[PDB]
Amino acid sequence: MESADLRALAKHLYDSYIKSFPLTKAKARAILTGKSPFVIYDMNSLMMGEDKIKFKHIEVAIRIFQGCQFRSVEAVQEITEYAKSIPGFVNLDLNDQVTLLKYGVHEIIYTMLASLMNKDGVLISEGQGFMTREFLKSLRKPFGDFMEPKFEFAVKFNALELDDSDLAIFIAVIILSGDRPGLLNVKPIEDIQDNLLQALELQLKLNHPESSQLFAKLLQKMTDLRQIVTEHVQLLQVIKKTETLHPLLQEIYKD
Amino acid sequence: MESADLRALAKHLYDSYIKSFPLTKAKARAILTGKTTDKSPFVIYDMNSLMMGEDKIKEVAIRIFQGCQFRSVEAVQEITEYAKSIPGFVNLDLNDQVTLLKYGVHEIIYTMLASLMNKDGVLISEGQGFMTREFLKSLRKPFGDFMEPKFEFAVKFNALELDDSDLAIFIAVIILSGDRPGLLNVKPIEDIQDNLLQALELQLKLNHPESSQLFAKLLQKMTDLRQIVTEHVQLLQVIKKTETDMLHPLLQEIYK
Ligand SMILES: COc1cc(COc2cc(C(=O)O)ccc2-c2nn(C(=O)c3c(Cl)cccc3C(F)(F)F)c3ccc(Cl)cc23)cc(OC)c1
Ligand SMILES: COc1cc(COc2cc(C(=O)O)ccc2-c2nn(C(=O)c3c(Cl)cccc3C(F)(F)F)c3ccc(Cl)cc23)cc(OC)c1
Repeated sequence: MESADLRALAKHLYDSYIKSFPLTKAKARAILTGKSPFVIYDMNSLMMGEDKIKFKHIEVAIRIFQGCQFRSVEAVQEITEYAKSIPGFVNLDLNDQVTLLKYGVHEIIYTMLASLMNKDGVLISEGQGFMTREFLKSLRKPFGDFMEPKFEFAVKFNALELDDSDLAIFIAVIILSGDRPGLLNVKPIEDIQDNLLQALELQLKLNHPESSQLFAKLLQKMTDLRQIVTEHVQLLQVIKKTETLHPLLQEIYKD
Repeated sequence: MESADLRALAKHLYDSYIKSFPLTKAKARAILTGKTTDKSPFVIYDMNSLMMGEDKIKEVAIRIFQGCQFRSVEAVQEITEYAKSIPGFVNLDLNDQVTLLKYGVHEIIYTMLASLMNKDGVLISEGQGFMTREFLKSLRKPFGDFMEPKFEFAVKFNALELDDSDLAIFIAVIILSGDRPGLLNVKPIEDIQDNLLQALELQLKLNHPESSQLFAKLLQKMTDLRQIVTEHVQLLQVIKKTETDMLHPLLQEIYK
């Protein structure tokens, strides 16, 4: 509705995003730009890194892969809590709430991973570690090709130069997608997303006055996310199908 | 912890329990206590009705036993999804997550099995069926003694008259037990349980105001289940020594 109302909606989402996510993009950027993390750049520094920082995840490539999984499962919970703060979400049909989270979390994880990345690597363990891109890119069998597309996405995504207040609204828009399979009541979902989209458009105008058609460009990225997530789940399928784990542990990571 | 925060924890757990478990106690009671033309189960009380039931919905004792196992495996899956929603669980050491599930799932299954039960039998196939206590109690060799202790517990547990919003918190409390064998970091688990216990205590006072010392009574039940689970695995052990030709990989790993 009114501009005052969209601004209030943007502020509400920002305040909630700050409480929901441990490491903001602003904090990550301060770290990546040297403005201090333990650096993992090869096999020996990896072994020291587990010695040094307290990894809760514990072949080298598998351990790293298991580390991605562990953090993603935490991210899913963090995003799930975030969604409850999106005005109207908790009033949706419970099955639709589940459906929106089920298909949304992977796109949001990918999006938010870009905040922890630059062209040279990725922050881990709330910023205590930094794993270099070239070291990840050089892992064996399929694992190297599993890590690198995330960086290829993140470098393009980061050229938009979004900040946390932009991302708080963007994340909400992805959750409130009325085309997820199996939704029971599309209408209030699109009505919410319509509101979030108005708030994002106003947010990008005020926060990036010089950035022409940034709204449109961000929407284009949101579409990309669908196919890159689909290729991700396909690679996830094969790595799980070949490189075997306890049944209880496998059940934790089934989703 | 502040009341508003404990109430918020109760709503989060209740909402997540509804999302993770397809047949709630509220639905089970609606089916069992009827009033219904649409929710009424087909009743299995003997061999003939069993054979008709398969039409409607490998000695009987084995078929029934494998039917439990399949369902118990699904329950494990449901319980694992539930646990991931308990605030703080997925942030624990991965080995401890596995350990909490390994020792927790059986106690929760029995707990939730009570919801599908009355003194006369148990709902099956998401409530389409109802198998009588006496028919199970009469199965052969050890299988007859295998079903009956579930009923003995359930009759005592159901007298507490808990509803699903209570059970959601109770179930979480069970998972977050810092005394499971082999845990590496007891303290953060105990810290989660402290909050869950505070939340259970407020939930039970508000939701059962006239039910004196229900918190204490509910905790006493949580201890029993530990031995009731032991009697189950001790029975299970013998079946393995007897029925050499028969467990799901998930159930196999949970045991030992
Ligand atoms: C402790 O040890 C570590 C820790 C990490 C940290 O990673 C991440 C951190 C965050 C965060 O904090 O917000 C978010 C996503 C990742 C990550 N996920 N991932 C997947 O594959 C993935 C994705 Cl995108 C989406 C859904 C599911 C999955 C998964 F389930 F299948 F995992 C990555 C692949 C490559 C990279 Cl570089 C990062 C991620 C990374 C690490 O090694 C690189 C080791
Ligand atoms: C479709 O066909 C059916 C279906 C059932 C349905 O049962 C159950 C349903 C549920 C549920 O839906 O949440 C939960 C537990 C049981 C059940 N398990 N069980 C075991 O023994 C057992 C247990 Cl507890 C734990 C681990 C492993 C096992 C097992 F692997 F070793 F089995 C029971 C023993 C007696 C009773 Cl009465 C119920 C259960 C029951 C049925 O016959 C009774 C036939």
